[PDB]
Amino acid sequence: QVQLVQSGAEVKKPGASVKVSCKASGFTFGRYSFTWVRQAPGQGLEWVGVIVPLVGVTNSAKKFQGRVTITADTSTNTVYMDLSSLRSEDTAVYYCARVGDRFGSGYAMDVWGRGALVTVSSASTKGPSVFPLAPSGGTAALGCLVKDYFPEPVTVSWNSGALTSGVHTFPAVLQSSGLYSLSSVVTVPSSSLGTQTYICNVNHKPSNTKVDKRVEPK
Amino acid sequence: QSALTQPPSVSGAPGERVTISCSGSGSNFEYSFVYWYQQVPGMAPKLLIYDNYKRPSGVSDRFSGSRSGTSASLTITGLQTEDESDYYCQSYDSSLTYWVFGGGTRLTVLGQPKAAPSVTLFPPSSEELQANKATLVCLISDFYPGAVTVAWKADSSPVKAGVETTTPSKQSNNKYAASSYLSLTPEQWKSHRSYSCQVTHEGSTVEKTVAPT
Repeated sequence: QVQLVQSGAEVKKPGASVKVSCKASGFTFGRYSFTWVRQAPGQGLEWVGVIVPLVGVTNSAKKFQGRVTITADTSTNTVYMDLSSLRSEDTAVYYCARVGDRFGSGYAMDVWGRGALVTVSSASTKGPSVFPLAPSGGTAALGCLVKDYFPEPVTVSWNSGALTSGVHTFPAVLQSSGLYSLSSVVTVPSSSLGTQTYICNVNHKPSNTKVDKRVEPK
Repeated sequence: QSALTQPPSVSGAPGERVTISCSGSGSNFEYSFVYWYQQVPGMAPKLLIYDNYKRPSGVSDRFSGSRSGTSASLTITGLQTEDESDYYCQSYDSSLTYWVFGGGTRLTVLGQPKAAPSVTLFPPSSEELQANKATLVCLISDFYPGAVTVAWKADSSPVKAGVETTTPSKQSNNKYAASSYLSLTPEQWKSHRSYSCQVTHEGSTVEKTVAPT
């Protein structure tokens, strides 16, 4: 049940720097090695770098020359990767992986951290504008449009959790302006349209924006 | 560093046997060790095979590795639906201290029946039009396999300008969903007599239409 506990998600502007940590759980550095593997969205795994804390050696892929510094702290068993002058290509999930058996032999990455998403974008934090999508033995569809926010994620509830059936929140779209938009729709018996109210509760935690929008028939 | 070539993907039916190849261009690739990783989408990679053929604890014995000439192969016996994942081979260059990954192989487990997409189309709300904005919302859901194409029409003519469409995403019922948005101006929306989101999936096109009310 050994683990590699990583730091969380970070949103960065291009040209900035990011530092991701990776702390050993249930073991110490010993003779193990620690690598950094990243995955850009919709692409394959890419090896970034490595550190052998016992001997202090560090290396990293050629395309990261001068941009990555891998360090370690043996007293807290934590590994650090620092990636500077960020660009859009660096948007990725950064994993740390332990390498080698308990004698420092072997090169397979056998223990993996859960990963840390790094987003590189020139867009600034913005809360969403919420608009109702009015409905017009049949079912009815009504929804909420959560438009022009950054960054991810947003949560959408219906009637403060009380309505959970027929709810479909679709993955968001990334506009050319760098802001996101998504929609949440609920399918209800059309006869229920005149029985009760429908409120979608939008929460955008990166901007502490909370919006309740009533959705009414046209 | 040298490069490891993997198959673009692999497909099989439940209970069938599938093999994934891996080719290295380096001169020493035949004798160097090869490792195999499985990444379920949404999760971190996990080691399946190390040192050509050895299998860690807790990895099913229907995964096996082998070497043939200057190549490596992963063999998945008795296919199951969870075996859908990306599979990466990897090699380690000792003279560079480099790890080199393969391009990855997407394994699709055949069997799930073809499902047509349900389309829901929303016009711009009156509140959005009062904010001098306008967005048409095409919500697509319940389709399998996980691929659609979306076209928009202003009256009876294509648009392309302002179309933002997401990638397919896997729903909780193992079918797929997608969204397509058309940004417009309040005057463009009231300029045309209607718009039509046309979703194409397996040679069949599903259409919905909305008009200013």
